[PDB]
Amino acid sequence: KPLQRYIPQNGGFTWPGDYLRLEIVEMPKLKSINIKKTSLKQKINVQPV
Amino acid sequence: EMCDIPEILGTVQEARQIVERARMWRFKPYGEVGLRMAQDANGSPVSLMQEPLHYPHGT
Amino acid sequence: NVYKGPASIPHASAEVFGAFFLATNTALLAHMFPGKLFGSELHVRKWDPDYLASCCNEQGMRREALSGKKPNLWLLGGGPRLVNDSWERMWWNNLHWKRWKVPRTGPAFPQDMYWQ
Amino acid sequence: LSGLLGDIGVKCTLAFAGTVAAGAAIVVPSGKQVEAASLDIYGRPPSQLLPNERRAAEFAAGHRRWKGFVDNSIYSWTRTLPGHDNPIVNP
Amino acid sequence: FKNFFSFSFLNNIWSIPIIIPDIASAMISEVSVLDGYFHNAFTFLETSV
Amino acid sequence: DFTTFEGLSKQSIPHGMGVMTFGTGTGAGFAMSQTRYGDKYEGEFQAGYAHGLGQFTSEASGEVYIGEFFAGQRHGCGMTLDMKPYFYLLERGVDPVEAYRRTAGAIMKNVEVRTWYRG
Amino acid sequence: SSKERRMALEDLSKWKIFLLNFLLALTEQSCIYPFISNLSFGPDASILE
Ligand SMILES: CCCCCCCCCCCC
Ligand SMILES: CCCCCCCCCCCC
Repeated sequence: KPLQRYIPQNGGFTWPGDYLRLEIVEMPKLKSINIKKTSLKQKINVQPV
Repeated sequence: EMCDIPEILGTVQEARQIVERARMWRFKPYGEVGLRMAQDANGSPVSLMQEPLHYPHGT
Repeated sequence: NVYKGPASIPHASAEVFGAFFLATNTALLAHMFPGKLFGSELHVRKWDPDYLASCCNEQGMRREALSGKKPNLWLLGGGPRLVNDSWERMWWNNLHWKRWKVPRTGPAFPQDMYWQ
Repeated sequence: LSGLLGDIGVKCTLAFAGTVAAGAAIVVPSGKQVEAASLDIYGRPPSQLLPNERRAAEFAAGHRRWKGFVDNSIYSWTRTLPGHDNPIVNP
Repeated sequence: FKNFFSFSFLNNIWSIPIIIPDIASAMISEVSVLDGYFHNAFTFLETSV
Repeated sequence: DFTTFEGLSKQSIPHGMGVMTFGTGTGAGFAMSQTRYGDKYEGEFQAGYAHGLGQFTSEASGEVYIGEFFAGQRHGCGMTLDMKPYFYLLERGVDPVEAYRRTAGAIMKNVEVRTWYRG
Repeated sequence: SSKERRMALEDLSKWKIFLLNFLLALTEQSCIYPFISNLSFGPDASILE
């Protein structure tokens, strides 16, 4: 496998302090109102913490 | 086996040589540490005299 | 004798194309061999911009100090930005100028000759 | 000169300039930064704010104006007509 | 465009003053006294001829 | 975390000789509680570890250690000095010669020589 | 130069000739034979010090 190299790199798309907070990650969001029978269309995978 | 005094003295004598030889990589002319950590009293960057061709101010 | 298009629209000769072709080939050949161009080489510039900036700053600071005032240092790229988050953002312009030192000066092609 | 208007590039430049002018006319705030944006987002007068904060307040005011315009002028007109069967992708 | 037209770019900053920190605020770990009579804090009066 | 390293490196890992200055956090295999902001280690590095011969200096506390290191911990013969009073007088506006004259004897008397096993 | 315009020189042509070289002297131009055009008869590295 190609070897990973750990060299720090300089800022891009943001100032050095922060990271990309508003990046979209595919993970379902749960509504507080109970849904009796409705598939989430995306399994939450590993359920336990 | 605990070191005796002559062994400790020799170890320190060689360690000082090692430190002196290692301290020659400390101020790379154009590097991130040199550009970002060499500052004056107010914290502003300073122009270190490390030009390969220019020796200013009678140096 | 042949039409060769209207005279209103400008035409380029063949001498210019030949000169361009020969110039490109000669530039590549001269860049490949530094020491063969009549014993000399080909240089893009005369003085490095950093050298000129350092000399000018030295002279200006000398003149200001001799005049009885605290000398100032002129930065390539721009001055600071009044911010309270991080040190890199405050001095981003000068750092941006200085971070291009190697690409600005050194050539992209290999300096020496291999396989010959 | 109509000769300038004949060329495509001049027409494109004029259209871009007109779009920019309309956008600036409809989104640029005036007096609403200190009144609404600045106090709401920082709770400080705009003058005391850092230069990078005043821009944020102005952007917030402009975005509020843009949303107000797009709701009260375009969407009311285009939504007075109800959902017209809402065509959907069949495949 | 406002900055370009209003001539407000003449207020840009290009120069900063350089102030030498004293030994108290300097790298005290580098300062060392040799023979009890000298030290490594070098400061000569520029060029004197 | 503003930890800085300057020296020889293989691939992308510190390797050979160099100087490392610690900021917030730690590095070079040292424990998280050993270092402070501004401390430095000068000497041999191997596979990112402070392995070999070196010197550890702490400007905040004054501890100076010279000697052997294994992995990221002191292991072998070493010499320890506590130059805290010298730095204390230096930071209070006293010229180096006067501070050295005041605090040379006490520092010289408290020089320690030790053998360390796994720290 | 390729179009080979030839005519008696007027003041405007002479000033164009002057201005071309005046503006060209302010840019970075290719130089042959370095290390000789940079020499100086003094204890310096160039003539600008
Ligand atoms: C050249 C394209 C832009 C020109 C018009 C500028 C629009 C903003 C003007 C604001 C005036 C208060
Ligand atoms: C490129 C934008 C700034 C150009 C300014 C050039 C002249 C600066 C003079 C400053 C005098 C205080």
